[PDB]
Amino acid sequence: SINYPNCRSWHLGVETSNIINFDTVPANCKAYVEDYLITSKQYQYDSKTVNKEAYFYAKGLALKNDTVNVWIFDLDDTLLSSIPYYAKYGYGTENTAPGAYWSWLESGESTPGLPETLHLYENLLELGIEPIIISDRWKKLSEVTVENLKAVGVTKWKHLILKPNGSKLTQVVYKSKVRNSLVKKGYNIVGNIGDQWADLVEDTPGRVFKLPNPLYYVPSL
Amino acid sequence: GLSINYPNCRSWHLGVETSNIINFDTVPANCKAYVEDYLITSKQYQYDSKTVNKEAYFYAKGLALKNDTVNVWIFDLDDTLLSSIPYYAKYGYGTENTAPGAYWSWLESGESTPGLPETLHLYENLLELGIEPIIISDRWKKLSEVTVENLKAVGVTKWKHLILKPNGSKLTQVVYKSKVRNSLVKKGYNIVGNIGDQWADLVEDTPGRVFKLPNPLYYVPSLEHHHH
Ligand SMILES: [Mg+2]
Ligand SMILES: [Mg+2]
Repeated sequence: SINYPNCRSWHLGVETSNIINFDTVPANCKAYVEDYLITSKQYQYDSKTVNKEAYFYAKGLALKNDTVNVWIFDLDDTLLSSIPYYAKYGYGTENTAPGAYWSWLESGESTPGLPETLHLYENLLELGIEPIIISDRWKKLSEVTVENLKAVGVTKWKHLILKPNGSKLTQVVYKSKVRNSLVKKGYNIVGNIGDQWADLVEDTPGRVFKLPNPLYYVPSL
Repeated sequence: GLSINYPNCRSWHLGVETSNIINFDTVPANCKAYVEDYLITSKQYQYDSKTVNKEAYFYAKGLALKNDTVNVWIFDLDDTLLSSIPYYAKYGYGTENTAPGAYWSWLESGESTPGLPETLHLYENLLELGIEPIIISDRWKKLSEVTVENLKAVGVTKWKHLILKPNGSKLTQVVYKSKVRNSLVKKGYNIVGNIGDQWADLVEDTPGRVFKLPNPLYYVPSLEHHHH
């Protein structure tokens, strides 16, 4: 229905949540997305600036020794990249069947790490902030997820939380349930990083950081 | 005072638009060329603004609005309907410190702020849908006459209310705007949309979908709306 004559303008719209609920990347934006994500290195530069901002904030906090100080991480497209998968399917311009990405993950296919986020993850551990990784992947994918994290140098976390098999919950509601259970256990959430605004609903404490993602959209509240 | 290093200006700008970067004091000195290029040379500002106003309009078109309900859309003024660019172009495009009051003094003298045509198109289209615009501005009341003149000059005339800030008020912009919006709710108005160039304009403590216009020039402190 809406034409997006300028692909950079569309992309800013999606990053700011001015444009929501897109099922696919606009066809005319395929080359922009590929060039953004790979050739131009703008995705890398954008990612580095976000992670650096998170770190400068994190290293200014006065952490108390008597509480569990935590930082929430998303997994897909925050720590691990789905780019090799999307690259085969037209960088988000094509429809993909639900469950297909998961099947791909089950096939022995590893995902590359996102090194700017991995640097942040390592920095937070050094500051004594405890990462909690919350993922919408089904619990059946636990072993393959742990293997992939190990392959990118992530082996320590306070919790790695996956979604109950065949859960009926939307991603936004499931992640809100998890964060609220964390608060309830007395954890002090100081920050939250993810590539979807759905990951970053401000219903629990901590500063939020939105990693770029032009490939796809997860509905929010 | 404390500098912060941003070797990629575009990454910096995306950070400020998303609110990953907040409360910057001035534009990074190395990003002067970028901002001038973004706002004027490249026309990217225009294309970005067009996209935002277009989504807003297609959203508004899709609402089922009752005739008997006062259905309103909130507009910001500066860098939403009227542009501060001619002022900032004098001061390194946000890279230099400007005394507080300096901008208001510049407006008071009757300096022109050009219209932002993409927002003006949205404003006109909303009137056609029977949605009544309300303009909420942090400009002091004493700027009411120059404000009305600059609005008339760019083709804006029918608003339900034009609300300026009490002279000398000690409220922050975010708090003042929230108090105004909340009073509109109490009046029984139905806010269906809200558009502005600062997150401070767009706190979701009152109803309506929010749309954030681009602005690399400055940052207005904001507050997060606690969800349940
Ligand atoms: Mg993700
Ligand atoms: Mg403004």
